[PDB]
Amino acid sequence: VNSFSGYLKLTDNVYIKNADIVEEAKKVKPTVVVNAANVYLKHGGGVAGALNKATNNAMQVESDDYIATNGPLKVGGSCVLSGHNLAKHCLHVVGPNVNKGEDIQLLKSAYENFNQHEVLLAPLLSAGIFGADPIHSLRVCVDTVRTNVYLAVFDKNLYDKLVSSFLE
Ligand SMILES: Cc1ccc2c(C(=O)O)c[nH]c2c1
Repeated sequence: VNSFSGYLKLTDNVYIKNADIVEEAKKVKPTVVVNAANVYLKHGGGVAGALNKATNNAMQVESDDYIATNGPLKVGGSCVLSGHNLAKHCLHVVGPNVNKGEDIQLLKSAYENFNQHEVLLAPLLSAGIFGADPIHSLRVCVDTVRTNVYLAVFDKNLYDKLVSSFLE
């Protein structure tokens, strides 16, 4: 049903909210929730861990089965799997891990995957353990994505910095 509420317009197609993406997916019933995935689809922490836990491990069983056919994803790549109870689809997207020397230029390729979907509920890619600057990631999102993306940012302090950087 894509019932997004309380999102701040940043640009004509990019919205942002200070919110837990798992609680957002349960209220919104989005067509697509984006996962911040790794190449092996092992959902052991962060957004990936949170989404998988909310599916009581359904997501992780489908993920393996996909890996069995494909082997690992490529950095900047993605796959469309079931959203289970959270969404119609989950778009598993791998951004570069700059801690491991993966190139920040691949963050554009990662966001390009969003353009295959009319409307997404998403985190910022390559943030957290992936080591990119979240404000940089928001700029790449705004520059690259032309479809409608509703970004959920868990941390109030980071949310306020993002909105300060974008609108002041
Ligand atoms: C959890 C869930 C399941 C299905 C859908 C859907 C659809 O089937 O069109 C749109 N949002 C959804 C959300």
